[PDB]
Amino acid sequence: MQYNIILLVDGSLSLEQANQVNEKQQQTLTNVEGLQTEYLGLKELAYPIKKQLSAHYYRWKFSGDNQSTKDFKRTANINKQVLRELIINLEREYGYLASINPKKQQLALQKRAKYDEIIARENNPENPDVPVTSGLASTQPRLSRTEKAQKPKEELWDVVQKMGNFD
Amino acid sequence: KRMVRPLFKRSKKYCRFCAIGQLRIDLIDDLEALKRFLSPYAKINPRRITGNCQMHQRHVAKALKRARYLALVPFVKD
Amino acid sequence: MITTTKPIKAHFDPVADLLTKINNARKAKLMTVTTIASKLKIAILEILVKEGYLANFQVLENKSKTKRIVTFNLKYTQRRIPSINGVKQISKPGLRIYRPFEKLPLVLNGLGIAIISTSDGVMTDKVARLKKIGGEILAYVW
Amino acid sequence: MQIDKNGIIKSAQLHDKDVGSIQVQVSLLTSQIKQLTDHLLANKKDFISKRGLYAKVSKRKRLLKYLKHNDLEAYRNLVKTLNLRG
Amino acid sequence: PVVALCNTNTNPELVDFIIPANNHQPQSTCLLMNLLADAVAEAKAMPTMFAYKPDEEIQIEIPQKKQITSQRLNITRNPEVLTRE
Amino acid sequence: PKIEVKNDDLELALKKFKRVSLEIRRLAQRHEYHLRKGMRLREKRKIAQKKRRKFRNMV
RNA sequence: UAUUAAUCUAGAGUGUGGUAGGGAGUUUUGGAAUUUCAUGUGGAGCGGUGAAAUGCGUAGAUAUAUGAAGGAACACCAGUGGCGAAGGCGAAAACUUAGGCCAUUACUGACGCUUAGGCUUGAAAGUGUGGGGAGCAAAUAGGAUUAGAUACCCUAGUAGUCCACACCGUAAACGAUAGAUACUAGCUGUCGGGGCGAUCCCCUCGGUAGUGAAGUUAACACAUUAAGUAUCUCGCCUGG
Ligand SMILES: [Mg+2]
Ligand SMILES: [Mg+2]
Ligand SMILES: [Mg+2]
Ligand SMILES: [Mg+2]
Ligand SMILES: [Mg+2]
Ligand SMILES: [Mg+2]
Ligand SMILES: [Mg+2]
Ligand SMILES: [Mg+2]
Ligand SMILES: [Mg+2]
Ligand SMILES: [Mg+2]
Ligand SMILES: [Zn+2]
Repeated sequence: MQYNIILLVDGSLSLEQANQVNEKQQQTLTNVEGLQTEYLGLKELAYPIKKQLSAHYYRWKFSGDNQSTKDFKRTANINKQVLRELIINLEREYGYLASINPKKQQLALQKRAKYDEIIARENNPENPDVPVTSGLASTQPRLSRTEKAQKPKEELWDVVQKMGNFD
Repeated sequence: KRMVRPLFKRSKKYCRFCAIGQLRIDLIDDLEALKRFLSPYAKINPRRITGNCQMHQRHVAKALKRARYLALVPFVKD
Repeated sequence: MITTTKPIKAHFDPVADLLTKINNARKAKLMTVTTIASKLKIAILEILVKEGYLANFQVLENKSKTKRIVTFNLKYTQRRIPSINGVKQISKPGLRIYRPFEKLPLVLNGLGIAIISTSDGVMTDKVARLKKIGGEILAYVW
Repeated sequence: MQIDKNGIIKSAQLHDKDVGSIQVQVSLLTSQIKQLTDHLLANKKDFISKRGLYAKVSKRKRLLKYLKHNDLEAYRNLVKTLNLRG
Repeated sequence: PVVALCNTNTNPELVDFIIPANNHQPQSTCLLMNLLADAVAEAKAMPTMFAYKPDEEIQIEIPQKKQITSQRLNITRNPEVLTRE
Repeated sequence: PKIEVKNDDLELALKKFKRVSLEIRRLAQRHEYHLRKGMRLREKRKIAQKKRRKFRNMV
């Protein structure tokens, strides 16, 4: 399956916390594919969990069966630093089928590209952008809609009998 | 510091993610974006201020509450 | 030829289906209606247009010959008031009405028509009286 | 876990592209029944699953009644393979 | 035989000789009422003012106070009927 | 409810602090007496509708 | 019409493809806030009310700062909203799991609606056993008010409210409107899928609202989500 752990470890020193992450990696994950890891860095977290105002941030993007969670979830408390850990199963996050759908991905690219052109014009280098058109409504309809409009399945019928048809 | 811009539109602004068609929210991909939707007093702004649609507002709320648990954002002023 | 765009559905009881369609079209001043075609419904429409309450009733078939729908229109005058005044079905499903010839009803003292299907399909009350044979009573139409 | 529907359909199919007959639904239904009895026995407080389990059992019973009324011989064939009676 | 200039919001039954036209434009409205007045003037032997006339004498101006806007807005003065408890 | 005084003037700070306190006082008075879930939901819907109708005409 | 022998897909299902959800159960995790305790500063009231008085306080209260323990519920988000057959569902995560919407050149080929009896679920209070108990509070005690106060106010306060397993099966369990099917003006919102491709907006298919004519009603009112035109099935009513 595809899970995503976000580990939190104390801010002692980078290499030894990396070793802790490696230990936490090879011990658990009963059955697993490649466990690619990142390193978001040291950040000063808002609320001092355990009176701790620092932490190394790691992110794991592994994938595997549902059994990969139980030992890790238990090993975490049985572990050292591991202030927090969240296994965000991305097959249940708020929007995953659309993210896998190819057309929506390609559709998102043109909007990214197209939206960026508008923002540029608004914030022109120095010449005044009189339109300041962004949030406001657009011009006439998107002719492509009128052109590419669907055709309902128009069932064709054939005549058989008649009598008195004013027609 | 000072408010970015006024409601140049109608009495409402516009859902950002809908124009960009972002379609997906990850807390370490648009983290700085989510602090905008959050009010200065560490409180989730309502629709009138945040400007997103119900889905993106609901999506951002779940992500922000998830971020609150990962200890990356404040929880209240005082 | 005649094309459509909307799906055509019908109730399971073929007499009151038509009656509901007819009454609603009459009340709403509507002209073109559609329903699924059955031989009983086709036959009852055959006797109505000879007696003169509706103008045309057209049944069509698909290119595969598996489904048919009959589309009839009502006879409105110039001032837009119909010829049908009220329709009421007697032998509803569950309770089927069987009257002999001697007890054949007369609808609105003969002004209206009573639909009776004795043995050779539907037949108006007067011609049923002429043949001195009775049977199933479908609906009252006036 | 979600039963590999493809394999059960491929096993219970009378002929290809027959992915919507009566036999494949009841074969699928028995698999859904097996999974749901396990899940409900484990939990014992999930009542929506109990409603679904009862509904699936009733649908299977009604489907088997139809296939018994028409072509009873194939009903005998289906019951001995599926072992659903008892 | 009351005649009227329906403007999309009228019941056709009440009127007899319906004359499909506008009613919100101070130019269309003015032209049509005078046209009916013209039928009266013509029979009254008075020289006509707009009927059976060429282009140059029909020209009229648009009253004050791009194109003219015959749009109905002012929707905000129709909230929900005062209720609540 | 952090508000900086800015040390340029005093009044303006209390003009913003009044706002912070009114929204604060709303929840403070909300959490003083215990109501049933039905009455609490009813009062929540009531406040939103009151604010809505006023906002409908505020324009 | 019923019976029998067969054909068909439009009813209803299945699969593939899109897809929205506080749907449910099990196991973990988190922060505000209250209470108690521990440690400092401090020095006379605090508390409560219509006004007060019980009550707490030089044994140092209230307050302020830090820490620890424990139980219960999950601000903002939060709605001219979503889900479920109903009761109901709103901190975060995992596992298991239910139903639903849209498009189907696919498949079975009437397999469908209702349902006496039967089974399942079913707010809160209540019961039995064993835990738990921070806050609140039936019963109870005191102080007020009062002609009297077994009440409204205040200070205390047990069961209970919480958990596990067993029962109880009642509610204004309400949309005071049983379910299913076909048809019947329109307008304004809002939500989902699909089509176009910055939003916004247009169209299609559905869910949830407001206004509104024919139509219905004793009237209020309902009005495409009917209380309208009709059918099937079940339940129920016959003066107080
Ligand atoms: Mg038939
Ligand atoms: Mg403290
Ligand atoms: Mg209880
Ligand atoms: Mg006493
Ligand atoms: Mg007390
Ligand atoms: Mg007791
Ligand atoms: Mg009752
Ligand atoms: Mg209720
Ligand atoms: Mg109304
Ligand atoms: Mg009596
Ligand atoms: Zn949005």
